[PDB]
Amino acid sequence: VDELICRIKLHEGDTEFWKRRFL
Amino acid sequence: RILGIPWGFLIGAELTIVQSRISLVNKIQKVYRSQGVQIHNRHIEIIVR
Repeated sequence: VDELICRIKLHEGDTEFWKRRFL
Repeated sequence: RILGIPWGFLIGAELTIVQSRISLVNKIQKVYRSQGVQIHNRHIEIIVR
């Protein structure tokens, strides 16, 4: 179960990622 | 739910505020223009700011 939790990624501070999702 | 930190709040506030300003000025100018009263948008924009 915790193995499946380990695939969830946080993107805090990643401006380039948020720019892609803004587009 | 879509954007992260200082982007969900920042962009969300910009969208709400820009939309509110457009509708507020239009609503106010709709009242005066139906009565034939001409006022420059400058004065209304100062209040709505």
